[PDB]
Amino acid sequence: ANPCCSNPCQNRGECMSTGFDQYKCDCTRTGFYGENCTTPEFLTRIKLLLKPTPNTVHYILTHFKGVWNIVNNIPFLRSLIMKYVLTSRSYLIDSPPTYNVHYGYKSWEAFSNLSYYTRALPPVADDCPTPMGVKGNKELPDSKEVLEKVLLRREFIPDPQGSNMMFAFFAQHFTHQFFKTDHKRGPGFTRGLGHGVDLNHIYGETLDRQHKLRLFKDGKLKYQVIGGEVYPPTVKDTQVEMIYPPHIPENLQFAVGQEVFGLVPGLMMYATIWLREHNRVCDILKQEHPEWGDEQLFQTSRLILIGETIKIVIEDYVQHLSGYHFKLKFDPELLFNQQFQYQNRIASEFNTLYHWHPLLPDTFNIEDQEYSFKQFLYNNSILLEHGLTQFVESFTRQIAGRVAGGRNVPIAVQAVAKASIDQSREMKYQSLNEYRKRFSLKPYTSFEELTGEKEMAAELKALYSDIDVMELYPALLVEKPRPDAIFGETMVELGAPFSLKGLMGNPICSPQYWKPSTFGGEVGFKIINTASIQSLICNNVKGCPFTSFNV
Amino acid sequence: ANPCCSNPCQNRGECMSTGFDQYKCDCTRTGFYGENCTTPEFLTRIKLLLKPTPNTVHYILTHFKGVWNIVNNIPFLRSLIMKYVLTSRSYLIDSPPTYNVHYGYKSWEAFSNLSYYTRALPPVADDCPTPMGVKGNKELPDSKEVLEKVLLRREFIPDPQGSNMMFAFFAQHFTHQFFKTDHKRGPGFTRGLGHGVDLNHIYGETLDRQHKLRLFKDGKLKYQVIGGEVYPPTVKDTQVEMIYPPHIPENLQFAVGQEVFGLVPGLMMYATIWLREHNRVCDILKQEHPEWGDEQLFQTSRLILIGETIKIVIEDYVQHLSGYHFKLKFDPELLFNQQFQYQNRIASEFNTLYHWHPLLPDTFNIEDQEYSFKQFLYNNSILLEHGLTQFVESFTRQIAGRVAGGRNVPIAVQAVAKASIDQSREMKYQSLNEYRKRFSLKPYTSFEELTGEKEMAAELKALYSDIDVMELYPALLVEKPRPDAIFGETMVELGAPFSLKGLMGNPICSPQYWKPSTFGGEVGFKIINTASIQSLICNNVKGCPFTSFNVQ
Ligand code: HEM
Ligand code: HEM
Ligand SMILES: *[C@@H]1O[C@H](CO)[C@@H](O[C@@H]2O[C@H](CO)[C@@H](O[C@@H]3O[C@H](CO)[C@@H](O)[C@H](O)[C@H]3NC(C)=O)[C@H](O)[C@H]2NC(C)=O)[C@H](O)[C@H]1NC(C)=O
Ligand SMILES: *[C@@H]1O[C@H](CO)[C@@H](O[C@@H]2O[C@H](CO)[C@@H](O[C@@H]3O[C@H](CO)[C@@H](O)[C@H](O)[C@H]3NC(C)=O)[C@H](O)[C@H]2NC(C)=O)[C@H](O)[C@H]1NC(C)=O
Ligand SMILES: CCCCCCCCO[C@@H]1O[C@H](CO)[C@@H](O)[C@H](O)[C@H]1O
Ligand SMILES: CCCCCCCCO[C@@H]1O[C@H](CO)[C@@H](O)[C@H](O)[C@H]1O
Ligand SMILES: CCCCCCCCO[C@@H]1O[C@H](CO)[C@@H](O)[C@H](O)[C@H]1O
Ligand SMILES: CSc1ccc2cc([C@H](C)C(=O)O)ccc2c1
Ligand SMILES: CSc1ccc2cc([C@H](C)C(=O)O)ccc2c1
Ligand SMILES: *[C@@H]1O[C@H](CO)[C@@H](O)[C@H](O)[C@H]1NC(C)=O
Ligand SMILES: *[C@@H]1O[C@H](CO)[C@@H](O)[C@H](O)[C@H]1NC(C)=O
Ligand SMILES: *[C@H]1O[C@H](CO)[C@@H](O)[C@H](O)[C@H]1NC(C)=O
Ligand SMILES: *[C@H]1O[C@H](CO)[C@@H](O)[C@H](O)[C@H]1NC(C)=O
Repeated sequence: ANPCCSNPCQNRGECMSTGFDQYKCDCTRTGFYGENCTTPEFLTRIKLLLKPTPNTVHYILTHFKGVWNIVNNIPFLRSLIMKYVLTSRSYLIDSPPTYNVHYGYKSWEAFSNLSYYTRALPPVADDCPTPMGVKGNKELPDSKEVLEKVLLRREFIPDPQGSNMMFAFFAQHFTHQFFKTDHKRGPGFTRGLGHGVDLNHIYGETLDRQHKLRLFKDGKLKYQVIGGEVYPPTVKDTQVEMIYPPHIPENLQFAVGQEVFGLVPGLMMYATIWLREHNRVCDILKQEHPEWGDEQLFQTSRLILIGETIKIVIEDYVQHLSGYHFKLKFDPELLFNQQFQYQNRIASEFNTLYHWHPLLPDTFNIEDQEYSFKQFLYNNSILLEHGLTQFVESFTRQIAGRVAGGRNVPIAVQAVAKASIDQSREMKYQSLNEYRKRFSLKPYTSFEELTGEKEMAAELKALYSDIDVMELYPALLVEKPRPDAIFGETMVELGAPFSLKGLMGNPICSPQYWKPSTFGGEVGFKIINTASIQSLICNNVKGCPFTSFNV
Repeated sequence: ANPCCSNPCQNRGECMSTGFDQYKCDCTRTGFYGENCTTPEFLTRIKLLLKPTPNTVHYILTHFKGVWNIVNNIPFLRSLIMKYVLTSRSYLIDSPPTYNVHYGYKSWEAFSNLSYYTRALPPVADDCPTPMGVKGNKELPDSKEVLEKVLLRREFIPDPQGSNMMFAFFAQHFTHQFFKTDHKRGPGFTRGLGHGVDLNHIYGETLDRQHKLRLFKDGKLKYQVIGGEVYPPTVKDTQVEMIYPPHIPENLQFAVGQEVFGLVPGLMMYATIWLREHNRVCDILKQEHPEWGDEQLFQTSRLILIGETIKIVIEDYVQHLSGYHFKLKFDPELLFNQQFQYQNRIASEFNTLYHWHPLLPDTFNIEDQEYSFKQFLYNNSILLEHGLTQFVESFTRQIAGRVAGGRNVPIAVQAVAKASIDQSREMKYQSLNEYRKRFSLKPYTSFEELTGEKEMAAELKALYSDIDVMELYPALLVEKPRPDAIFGETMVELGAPFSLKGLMGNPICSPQYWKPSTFGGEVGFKIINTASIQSLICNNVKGCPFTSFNVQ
């Protein structure tokens, strides 16, 4: 019944029904005009001819290493390029946010209700004849058939980019502060009301949970010492709620900011490292300010760690992830003369694209042992047995799996990958090509163009029939990757806008926050600006072992 | 004992303790340097020479009417000036917000917790020797004495700008959507978690309250017809909570978005008008969109009424109180090429300054009846007896009181004015002169310079002793007003930045929202851009009576 089902409006245009069978496109500030916002303006047609494709831009950033080495050592040029990447990625994000799972139009409910994930593209209306609008069959192909034919792992495919298990667990740990689906409400709802890098996975979402995790002396968090080593406190000591199977004994029930971090020893590894980092910064600030009380020591330490997180994410995590020869920089001062909104809302599509379960290996290799999924999960004894030092050493060496390229999802995690497909359909996601068009990409003309391959493409041809009906999530995992890279085009071009906006949109990056006094003076400001994944491990892990995000 | 108690850092520099008896001033991006951020930069010194005083700017804006009449008719010049008044005012507001009642330093708790009012200036630390820091006596002057000497009304002092009761009640109605103090928690806490113009005073703060007020047909809100006239529904029929005394009959307990709006018929008048406006917009949108369901019709009408509100507040309400000959403009497009943050947090000081109880007359005059406070309060039968038409006609004629100039607070609300002094002390407010410096104003050197008069000044000097110890709230009500104006310098120079930032910081003013599609097309978009206080009354009140924010 809805005439906007076909998604007729192009180039960020907005559809609105003007009757039972009539529609109108709003072409305001698109650079286009006409019935479908397709006829380009004079300034736009010049920009389209001069605009290089993402593949060409990726090529320049991954080649000419000698030139980039000179570029990285000229401060004003490095700053200018990094300034451009922050602005050009961020304008792709709507801020303040617009749509959500229940609203395909703008409303005060969609803006004001923080329990929703926002949406990059509006949901397909309930009264549309097909799930994708008008194209394809009345039903999408069975999710289990899609899972088994093109997604599930036959043999382990390693990442050619060299990502290790330190990278995979950092990704899981970091993103689980802002990806916290409220399952009793639905897939499109979140428990992370801060919508970004607030470190609620260390400090808790609520004030009650935070206060239960705090020592209330010297700004520190509660901790226990087992075998001479500092670990998170217990559930018995703190009374915080954690997700644990009934057989886990009281002494192994570790209590951290996020309730699900006891599921994986890899997560509990980073939880321990960051807890140790917080108390370490408290010691530094206590030395600097003996006149400060517990409360200010805690709050200032939290702000420093937020700064540290964004610094590490940009200059180590995303740096390795992009695979660029250009040296990325975390510098809020770059946006001070630029139009930028210091706010963020976590998008549902950002959640979906970040389901990087192909990263997971067949077995988890620590020291001399190889642990299966059943042996590894919920089993924090492994952490106490080997220790943090051995965890860092082992996970730095162990190669993670390739995400794009197809057929690399572990069978032990098949239900989660099936859920990603089923819940995307529940939230009425638009097709892959619609999302590609939304982020300035050319739509795929065939399944062979998507995969860069013949076998999987033919299997997807029989299931979906049409390329304009292909779903976003399965396409991301099967997509043709860049030369010796972990991801394909769509992942980088959707992920970069969401990521950088969520990192720079933090209040600590705003002009009134980005100053030494915010972080307790020059000493706290220095902790942020000199932070790295290596120094995080060196200061908090015994022996100062070597680590990086690649093998 | 805290070294930052004296407030040593000047020009918006930040104080940080570097020991038990040592401090450090962070002069980052202030334009100043030195131990106290007092030594100006080269370009800062130049800017301070060319920068005119607020009094000089006010003069030019309130004089040369023949020149402004030409300026208003030149669209690019009108846009240029309005752009400047938006950007230069908003620059004074920290966004994202910083301090609150419990935090004199920046923290995540202060940023994230929406239950707090934000603070333009940090609170005086709990360990400071005096309430204002280091200056003054151990205790501030008796609040009863301050109230009775310089604040209380002897005889009614009318506003020289001509403000009427339509203005007074609009101010109360409008601001009470974001000024909603959570007295269960304390004076520094709010119930208005939207922190701006969301129209929760019509639609409810919570979703549960909204649905109890909604008809769920044609996007409309529930209503009743009493004597051929549309009024809000009852508490009995809807189960929405309202604050009423136990003696009020069921048929007189009207239920609206804001729980306190049964307090005065003046609030209920505007509640009824806006309720009628929402359902009127619902009929307009149904004509344009027969295919639309109830949910979309309701949500689109809300966004439209939010647009109408900001339009009326800028072009009619703020226009009148400013007293400028320059025609102000509501145009979000003015900020699309400017650095601006589309977010807002309500400041405690903005709440404090907006306590405009001197506006209230001794009696409320409707038709040929003069109602006392005792007769007026919690009495919705007055509204039913006279009707909305007579209410609008009467309130347009009745002069409101002068806010500044001292001694004009109605005795009936003396406890409210005393509470404002007490709660400001409770929230550990910095001095008047500290807030003046914060908003780029020269500090007063005497109480005579503050009042422009000799009697009240001497009364305040006997109480406070020092001008640097004078409190913000009482000073706003006793300040020397501008020529024939309602407010003094401090009220305007604090009020304008808070007000304009709140209005333009609304998401509907952002580029992705500010387009016809958001408001149901060109028809719904026109409703916003043509909205006025006259049109609001004309479309919703029988007989389209003349209305204005000033007396004729
Ligand atoms: C260590 C082994 C892992 C296990 C056992 C695991 C398991 C799970 C499970 C059970 C869910 C809930 C699915 C649902 O909604 O029904 C989930 C969601 C998710 N997974 Fe994993 N996962 C693992 C590693 C990872 C890694 C390395 C990443 C990469 C970032 C990742 C990304 C995500 C994300 C972003 C979600 C959604 C979170 C939310 O919205 O609440 N996972 N995973
Ligand atoms: C119509 C007669 C009025 C009465 C009877 C009245 C009474 C009151 C009372 C009792 C309070 C304290 C609320 C409480 O603590 O329970 C209050 C607060 C306040 N008044 Fe009025 N007032 C009136 C008119 C006005 C007007 C015309 C304005 C101008 C805008 C105004 C501005 C305010 C503001 C901004 C607050 C603070 C609200 C809050 O923090 O929640 N009032 N008033
Ligand atoms: C953000 O949006 C969410 C989705 O609308 C809201 O969550 C919903 O709140 C509703 C109202 O409280 C709940 O309705 C329930 O069912 C009926 C009305 O249909 C009522 O009689 C019940 O009292 C009410 N409560 C329950 C749980 O039975 C919804 O159940 C609830 N959940 C969902 C996913 O729809 C959020 O409230 C909203 N957040 C805010 C702050 O407004
Ligand atoms: C925004 O800040 C508010 C002020 O700090 C918070 O409100 C306070 O939350 C506290 C609970 O986290 C309450 O204090 C008490 O804490 C003890 C812990 O030992 C509990 O047992 C009590 O149940 C609890 N309250 C009671 C009933 O005594 C405060 O009552 C409460 N209010 C004030 C004015 O302090 C908000 O929680 C915070 N908002 C968010 C979202 O974090
Ligand atoms: C080598 C110099 C280029 C700087 C890197 C810019 C980062 C990528 O920039 C991206 O490029 C895409 C293709 O042009 C566009 O679709 C995106 O809008 C843009 O953000
Ligand atoms: C010469 C400027 C006239 C244009 C009207 C601007 C509206 C008032 O602008 C205000 O002026 C004050 C005094 O100059 C400043 O302290 C404020 O920062 C500024 O916002
Ligand atoms: C109409 C007379 C106005 C002058 C009152 C100011 C002088 C202080 O007089 C006070 O007036 C209050 C209000 O009536 C009373 O509650 C106090 O008992 C009284 O002391
Ligand atoms: C969330 S997945 C992802 C993949 C690739 C990314 C690349 C960049 C670089 C810096 C760019 O802007 O091109 C940034 C973030 C990215 C995130
Ligand atoms: C809340 S009290 C108040 C007093 C005076 C105001 C003046 C202006 C004008 C348009 C300006 O910016 O000078 C705007 C808002 C104002 C608010
Ligand atoms: C938990 O870890 C221990 C030691 O690494 C191992 O022996 C045991 O098999 C694990 N438990 C489970 C349930 O597999
Ligand atoms: C309420 O107003 C009516 C006029 O409609 C008046 O007769 C009555 O006395 C008032 N009630 C009170 C309590 O003063
Ligand atoms: C928009 O494009 C053209 C108008 O140029 C028209 O033929 C077409 O039907 C419209 N809609 C769609 C679904 O392409
Ligand atoms: C700050 O100003 C000077 C330093 O130039 C210093 O002597 C003085 O003591 C300070 N003033 C205050 C407010 O203490």
